[PDB]
Amino acid sequence: MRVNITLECTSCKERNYLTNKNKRNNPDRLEKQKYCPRERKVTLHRET
Amino acid sequence: AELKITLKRSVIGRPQNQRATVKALGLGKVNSTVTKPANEAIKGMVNTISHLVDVEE
Amino acid sequence: LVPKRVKHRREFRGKMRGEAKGGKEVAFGEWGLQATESHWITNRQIEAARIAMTRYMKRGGKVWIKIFPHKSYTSKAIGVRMGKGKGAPEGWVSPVKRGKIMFEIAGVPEEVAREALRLASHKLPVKTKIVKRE
Amino acid sequence: SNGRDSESKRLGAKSADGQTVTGGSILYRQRGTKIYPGVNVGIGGDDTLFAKVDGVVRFERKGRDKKQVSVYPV
RNA sequence: GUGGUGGCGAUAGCGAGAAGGAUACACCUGUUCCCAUGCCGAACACAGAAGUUAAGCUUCUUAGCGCCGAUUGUAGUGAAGGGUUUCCCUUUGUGAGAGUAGGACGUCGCCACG
RNA sequence: GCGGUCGCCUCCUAAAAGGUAACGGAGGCGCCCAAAGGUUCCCUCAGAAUGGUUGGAAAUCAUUCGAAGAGUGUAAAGGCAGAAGGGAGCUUGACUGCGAGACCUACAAGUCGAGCAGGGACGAAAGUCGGGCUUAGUGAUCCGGUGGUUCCGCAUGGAAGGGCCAUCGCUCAACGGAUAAAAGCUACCCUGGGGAUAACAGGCUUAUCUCCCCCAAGAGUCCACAUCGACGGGGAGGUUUGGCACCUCGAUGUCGGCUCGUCGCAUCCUGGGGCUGUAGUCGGUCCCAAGGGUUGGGCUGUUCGCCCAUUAAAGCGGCACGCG
RNA sequence: UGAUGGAGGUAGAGCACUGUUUGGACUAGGGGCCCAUCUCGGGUUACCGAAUUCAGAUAAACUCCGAAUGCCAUUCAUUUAUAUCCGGGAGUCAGACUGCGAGUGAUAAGAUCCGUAGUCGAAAGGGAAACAGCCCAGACCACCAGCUAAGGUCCCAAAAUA
Ligand SMILES: [K+]
Ligand SMILES: [K+]
Ligand SMILES: [K+]
Ligand SMILES: [K+]
Ligand SMILES: [K+]
Ligand SMILES: [K+]
Ligand SMILES: [K+]
Ligand SMILES: [K+]
Ligand SMILES: [K+]
Ligand SMILES: [K+]
Ligand SMILES: [K+]
Ligand SMILES: [K+]
Ligand SMILES: [K+]
Ligand SMILES: [K+]
Ligand SMILES: [K+]
Ligand SMILES: [K+]
Ligand SMILES: [K+]
Ligand SMILES: [K+]
Ligand SMILES: [K+]
Ligand SMILES: [K+]
Ligand SMILES: [K+]
Ligand SMILES: [Mg+2]
Ligand SMILES: [Mg+2]
Ligand SMILES: [Mg+2]
Ligand SMILES: [Mg+2]
Ligand SMILES: [Mg+2]
Ligand SMILES: [Mg+2]
Ligand SMILES: [Mg+2]
Ligand SMILES: [Mg+2]
Ligand SMILES: [Mg+2]
Ligand SMILES: [Mg+2]
Ligand SMILES: [Mg+2]
Ligand SMILES: [Mg+2]
Ligand SMILES: [Mg+2]
Ligand SMILES: [Mg+2]
Ligand SMILES: [Mg+2]
Ligand SMILES: [Mg+2]
Ligand SMILES: [Mg+2]
Ligand SMILES: [Mg+2]
Ligand SMILES: [Mg+2]
Ligand SMILES: [Mg+2]
Ligand SMILES: [Mg+2]
Ligand SMILES: [Mg+2]
Ligand SMILES: [Mg+2]
Ligand SMILES: [Mg+2]
Ligand SMILES: [Mg+2]
Ligand SMILES: [Mg+2]
Ligand SMILES: [Zn+2]
Repeated sequence: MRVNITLECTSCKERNYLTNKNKRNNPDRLEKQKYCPRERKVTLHRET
Repeated sequence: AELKITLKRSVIGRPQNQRATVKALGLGKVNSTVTKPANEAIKGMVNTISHLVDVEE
Repeated sequence: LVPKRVKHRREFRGKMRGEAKGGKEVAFGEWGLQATESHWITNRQIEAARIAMTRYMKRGGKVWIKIFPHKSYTSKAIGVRMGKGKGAPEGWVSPVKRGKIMFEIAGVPEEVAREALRLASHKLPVKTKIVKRE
Repeated sequence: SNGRDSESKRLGAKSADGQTVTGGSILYRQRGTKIYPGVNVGIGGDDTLFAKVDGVVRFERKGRDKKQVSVYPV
């Protein structure tokens, strides 16, 4: 089951990115180091 | 040197390219005559509509 | 004669123009039947000509059928209006263009060969003539 | 049941050999690299050949059996 | 001459045969070293210079294959016409593919050691 | 009408730019991947022969040949072996703000994009990276949900409620989406139009149909051709079953019968003739021949057809399937 | 219109790929026949025969190749006179046939659907007997003048009993 997901910056809680993932292949919340435009630096974003 | 070209055939029922060639040569009504230089371009136009015109030196 | 397999169930009727591309000379047999006109030839016509030729030859000698009915043609049943897709395949044909050597024969005297080819020609729909090997 | 077909994608050459084009002009639309990008030419994500800089378009042959597009500024 | 390194559509290739290592390149000896194999110092990496042109590589011969390929003719066809018009023919211009005559066992550069 | 179809991608049709229709010929899509993305490094396949425990055509291994005959998540086309294919390490550029200029295009959209800035991944560096070899994997607005926001806040401060930004809720698949919300009968029917469009007749076509031929394997005791003639081939006719939709829908009356006929000949009888597997009487087949003639009933609306009884014969067709 | 340079895979042709395919050679191998059966090893049909090879075909959805044309472009050349853009006003969205290239159809249709050029539509005049779409040719008018196109010249009926 592949679903659209939102990656939110952990630092400022800003829903910066939209992506998608297969729940079965990745049961746990995804986490990626992405650039947060609000904070203007690379931060850890975790699916919401 | 020179080419005296006379239109001996109607342009009705002819391809638009041939009609445009006649117009570019500057011929009008049937039997309309013009004189042009003997350039390669002019001779090419004459060859294109050879079946509609008669050419003299 | 029918192809074992076909890439496409249905096919264009096509167009025949000019001399045949190849096979305009007798290759295997001593004598051959050359088409002087272009026309479709059905597997039925090919078979009829072949049977006539063999029967007159008394199975003495060898016969080659140079042409093969690769193409298929469809049709629509009576009472079927135009449209609703192409018709179901009906028969098989070989587009034969003038100059094609449809049949060849060998291992028989000249008169027997000429008579056998004459019978085959009357079975076929194209005008033909006899051609000897070179 | 037949009767389906996609919209034509207007592929092919969009600039003539010997033509002057502004930088970034699309020169050739293609599926795959039917023609390769040459001098001052880039290839887009969908294989489209575009001019990097202003210049004259030239279609050369890349070796024995491959074509190529270059843009030569004047 | 050899080693690097490039340009030009293989006319630069392939096959076959032959000669050479002066240097050079090579095989070649090892795994202590950085480095490594989903096992193997075979590879890659490193150290070294006993032996050998055997192979690679360079040079040379070879038209067997591959490659290039004129001319002529023809198919097709633009244009103008004709015919008995699913097709065919004439004039004019263009003109292949194929088959061939032949060409070709490469050439044009730069660097270093000789 | 029934069946099929409706949006998007690929090929052929498509006539060597592009585009190009048909209820034309073929297939696919409504996803998938946390790597099957990025980068650095490295690697080259499918098959075949030969040899080899279980092991056999074919599991795994080795040598050789092997230029792609493999693979490329997923259809096809194009492309890729200087890889876009395969393996490993590290990573998240499957980045943010954009964007000269282009392609496509009625609009809405769609596509490509160097380059600039911010801050990064890989790599020594060059440099590559704004997803995947490319091209489908999608849906306008309205309305609503969620998060953010230095925006507004109906006297003022708040609030309520909005705006902006981000994103979610479409088989609105009839896929440019009528409405938040909808199936049928009409022969009780009615109106406005159309010969733009069917049924009758005409027209065109002649596949089918009727008729006539070609070849002659054969049947005919022998013997292709007295007679019949397979497998095939070629025509004529315009009476059949059809195809098209050209006149007529501000009306061209439809079957059968009756009355009246008239014409064609591919002749049912009568007339002339050739051949005969013609002894004779009968015939068979073919040729010429359209002058005349070619029936009365039972059944059925019938045409047709069967039957009864006759006749020299009980012809086949056209004439708006002649003639309201 | 010429010159020059390009993009592209059609006609044609070809078999280098993929399909379809014919004959020959050879045969892996499969077949039934007998011996040998532990069904084991032959010996067979010019038995059938894969793949290979030779020769020969074939293709809208094959291509080692590949035109003529058309197309794009050039501060180019000759001739010519339109092209853009901005705005006011429209009508058109039933087309027809003819020639050529295709599909559908039956290589039928005055059929249907495209591409392409012409004409009709919206075009009178001459020819084709009559005959929108074919051939010749574009009517501003007057003439009891002349020359020609297609097509014609024995009579209807102008012109050759050339
Ligand atoms: K015949
Ligand atoms: K070593
Ligand atoms: K050596
Ligand atoms: K060579
Ligand atoms: K990787
Ligand atoms: K709709
Ligand atoms: K009723
Ligand atoms: K009627
Ligand atoms: K007929
Ligand atoms: K006849
Ligand atoms: K007899
Ligand atoms: K009516
Ligand atoms: K008689
Ligand atoms: K009579
Ligand atoms: K009755
Ligand atoms: K009658
Ligand atoms: K009445
Ligand atoms: K082939
Ligand atoms: K083709
Ligand atoms: K205007
Ligand atoms: K047309
Ligand atoms: Mg397409
Ligand atoms: Mg992409
Ligand atoms: Mg040649
Ligand atoms: Mg074209
Ligand atoms: Mg095209
Ligand atoms: Mg990949
Ligand atoms: Mg207030
Ligand atoms: Mg719609
Ligand atoms: Mg009632
Ligand atoms: Mg009414
Ligand atoms: Mg009316
Ligand atoms: Mg009508
Ligand atoms: Mg009528
Ligand atoms: Mg119509
Ligand atoms: Mg009336
Ligand atoms: Mg008679
Ligand atoms: Mg009647
Ligand atoms: Mg009446
Ligand atoms: Mg062809
Ligand atoms: Mg029509
Ligand atoms: Mg009108
Ligand atoms: Mg007129
Ligand atoms: Mg009128
Ligand atoms: Mg005169
Ligand atoms: Mg007179
Ligand atoms: Mg005379
Ligand atoms: Zn943040």
